[PDB]
Amino acid sequence: RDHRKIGKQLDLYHMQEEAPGMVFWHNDGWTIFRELEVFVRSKLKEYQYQEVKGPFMMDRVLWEKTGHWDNYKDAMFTTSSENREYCIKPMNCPGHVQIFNQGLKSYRDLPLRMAEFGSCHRNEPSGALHGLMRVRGFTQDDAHIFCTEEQIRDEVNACIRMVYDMYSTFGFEKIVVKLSTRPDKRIGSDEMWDRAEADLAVALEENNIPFEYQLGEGAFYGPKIEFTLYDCLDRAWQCGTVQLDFSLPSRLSASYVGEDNERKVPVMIHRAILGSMERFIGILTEEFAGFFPTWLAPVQVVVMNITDSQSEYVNELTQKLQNAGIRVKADLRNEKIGFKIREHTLRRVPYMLVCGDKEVEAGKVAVRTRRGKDLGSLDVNDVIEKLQQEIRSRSLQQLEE
Amino acid sequence: GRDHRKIGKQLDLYHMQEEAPGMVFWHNDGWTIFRELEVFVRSKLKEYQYQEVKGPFMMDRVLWEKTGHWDNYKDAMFTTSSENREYCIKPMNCPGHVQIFNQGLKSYRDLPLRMAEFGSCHRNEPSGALHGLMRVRGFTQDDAHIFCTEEQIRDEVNACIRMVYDMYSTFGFEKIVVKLSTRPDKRIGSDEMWDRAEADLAVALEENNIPFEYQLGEGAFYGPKIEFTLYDCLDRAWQCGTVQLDFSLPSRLSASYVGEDNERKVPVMIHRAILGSMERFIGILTEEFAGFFPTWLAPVQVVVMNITDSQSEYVNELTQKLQNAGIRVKADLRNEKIGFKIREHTLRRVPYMLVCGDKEVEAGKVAVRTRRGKDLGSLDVNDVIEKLQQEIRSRSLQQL
Ligand SMILES: [Zn+2]
Ligand SMILES: [Zn+2]
Repeated sequence: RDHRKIGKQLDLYHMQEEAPGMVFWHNDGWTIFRELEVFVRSKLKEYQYQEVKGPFMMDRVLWEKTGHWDNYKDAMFTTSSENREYCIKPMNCPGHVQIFNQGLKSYRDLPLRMAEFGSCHRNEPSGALHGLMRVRGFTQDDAHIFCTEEQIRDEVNACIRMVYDMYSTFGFEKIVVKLSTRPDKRIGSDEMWDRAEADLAVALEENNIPFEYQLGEGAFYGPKIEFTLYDCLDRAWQCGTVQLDFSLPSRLSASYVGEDNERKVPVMIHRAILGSMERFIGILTEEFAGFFPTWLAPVQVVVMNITDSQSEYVNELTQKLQNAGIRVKADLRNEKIGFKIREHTLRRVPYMLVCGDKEVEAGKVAVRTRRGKDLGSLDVNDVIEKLQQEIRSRSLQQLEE
Repeated sequence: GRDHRKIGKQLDLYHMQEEAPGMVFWHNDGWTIFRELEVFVRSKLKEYQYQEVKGPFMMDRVLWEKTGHWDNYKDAMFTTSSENREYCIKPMNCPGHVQIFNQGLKSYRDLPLRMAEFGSCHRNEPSGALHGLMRVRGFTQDDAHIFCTEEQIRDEVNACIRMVYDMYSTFGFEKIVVKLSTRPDKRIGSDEMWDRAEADLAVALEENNIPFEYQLGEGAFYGPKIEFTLYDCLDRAWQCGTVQLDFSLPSRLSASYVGEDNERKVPVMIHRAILGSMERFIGILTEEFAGFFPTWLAPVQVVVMNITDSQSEYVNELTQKLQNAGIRVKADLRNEKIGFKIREHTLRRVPYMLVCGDKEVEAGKVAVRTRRGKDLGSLDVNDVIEKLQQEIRSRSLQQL
């Protein structure tokens, strides 16, 4: 269950000292990453999110206006050009306000929900680095909701729904929740904080989610909910955040026209569910011990022959699976069937499709899993329909037989 | 009237600010086009047997000195510091791909190894030289590297050529001009090495009946290159494609593989990009089509609409059916009159707009019209989804 060990064995990624804390994603690892993105994108569509992309760097002068400069200055990478200093972004929030700022916005356009797989950089010390968990270059599944004060409650409700929806896809059911309240150094009135803390509380209570208050641990710009998941070893992983913000929009001149035809500043909600996606792949690697569910598996099916005699049956079967949209390889090497099954079991291939004479003659295929389960001979088109359904639904379970 | 800057504003594709010179903020609809272009490149990566990888945003200056590009790229690179060490923000993906190749023992059976990346790169060039999307600082090339033997060079260049013409034809670019750049004064390798490398490129083009002009002395110091230049509907030249041989970077970065005789051989590297900067290519396409993007590229492909409040439920069923077929669709159930709605999506270049009246609901049909302002009449629901699916999935330049 060591993601560094498993990552090296399965050839997912590597790290080296010429680029501390930044991942070289190999083909198979990048396949896992991309499928994770596809999954998040399907959630973004279902929950009515835009997807944008911002630039990697921005003038220090703009970062000075955010309210984050003094707190982040030591953690940012900077770079110079033509007497101007640029910060490499450690967060996507200011960039999203820049996009919001183009074109006149109305009350009609709110809530405006804006997501991004934004590659951010944080200059942490080198000794603090550790595989995929603590990295310098990271991609959060971050997003921002711009809304009215009256809309906050419904939008936190949706965020909450989206969090438990996404976590239960990977088999994470034990979730611990903390609501962090007003710090000592903060902005805004006491009744603004009363309302904001009440909206987060009521939203959790409306969904029958237990939580503990964390006194004085909120950010200066608003209160937050944090979600901590537990893996199959019962280890805690803080991942999710819903963070209200009454500072950044006004700080970066964000506005919209209300029903009463008056200029109003929108409330901002920061939300990430998985958190750092590099880290989350690390968490999944250890949760599953390298046995990634079929939909995430780099190679989903390996088709193999017993002898040279079945090679063209394997080729046709392999082409059928390519056409069905399945990540498939053909193992036509001059090796024993047991040697082929052992190698791909160790590579954690979900399904091995074995083709002997009896399978060829009947128009069938013998299905073996990486767990060692023999599901017997099955009709080829029936196996493909069942493989598709497993992938389509993102099931944790392999087929029954 | 085909300025990408104007169309990009009108269709809400992107913007740029002085706070981030030459670096694009992709809005929802612009980013949709970018990602579809990415989907298209990936289908070609699969067809032409490419791996896809992702490398780090920066690496140590000490490594960039060992590549041999330091003296040439010194002024063109963004640099940053951390813990008494200097890191260069990457202007290209070539070293990083070799670092991936250096992991795990490679043999002759692994070659040719083809490694692609949508690599986010940065170049520090004067702000006066920036022009919309055509010349930017933050760019994303459809870059790839092929690691192969000396004998395999001829076949991989052939594959690169095929991939270039295949991809340009998808967007309607048929006028292609080709240049072969030869040995400069300051260079690497023996004379017989350049005799092989130039001949490899020249013979590959000659065998394909591709006429080219020699561009004498204008190659890199580490090998010759082919350059591909396409022409838009206004007959403007855009250099996009490059196929560059490299007999230097592998050796200098300790790239090796176990040959057929069980001894360490250094592989040769083919650098290749087809679209080039994808921000720039999006720019070229925006102008080529004047915002009337082919349906597969269009940010919003279909908009379903009700004549009055009565049809509300029928629009939602039709929208869902379209969404199940894999079509980027938006229901428009506002209360602003029919012509008002049509006008708005017409001006945003939505390929198809589906009006739903009483005669259409009872008959089980839909009234289709185009962004051009052309009536296709009342047609069957399921036959329209079939027609759109073929148009989208085949990546047709033509509409119905
Ligand atoms: Zn944020
Ligand atoms: Zn290159």
